[PDB]
Amino acid sequence: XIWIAQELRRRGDSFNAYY
Amino acid sequence: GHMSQSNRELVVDFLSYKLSQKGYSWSQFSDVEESAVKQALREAGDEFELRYRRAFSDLTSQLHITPGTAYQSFEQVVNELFRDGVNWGRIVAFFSFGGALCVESVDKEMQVLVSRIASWMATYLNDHLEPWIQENGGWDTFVDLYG
Ligand SMILES: [Cl-]
Ligand SMILES: [Cl-]
Repeated sequence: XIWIAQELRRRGDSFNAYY
Repeated sequence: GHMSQSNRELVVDFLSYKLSQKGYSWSQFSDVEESAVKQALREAGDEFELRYRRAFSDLTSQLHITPGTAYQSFEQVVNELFRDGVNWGRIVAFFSFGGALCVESVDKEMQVLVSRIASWMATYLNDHLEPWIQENGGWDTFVDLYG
């Protein structure tokens, strides 16, 4: 995992916003 | 079909790229043998790693990965990641995650996991990501945005 999945979510979301 | 096959091939391309980038070779783990899509995905993956690699430096320890627990752990992570929706960034994180897990597995004497992870990635993409992808401009739009 939950913790890892949530790190990927926040970071994936940050990455998404950048592009 | 052509669709399912192309997604499996996209996974092979990304993982081979990532594995080779680290001194490994796809052929060492599987007998399964640049489009703008593959290029753009490799590029997005590298960008995600250049930004967050350090925080994701020890996945196998953080998740206590072992050949006997990899199957369920991988699925739980991916299910949570997309539990409330999908976006291109999360898809890139999904790929980077799988790629990083593959490298760590071989580095830590669990190379048998590379083929499994590749399949798990392709299966989840085809069954649970493809729909969102085709309803959101397809990979072509990903190329336009992250190309
Ligand atoms: Cl963290
Ligand atoms: Cl959440």
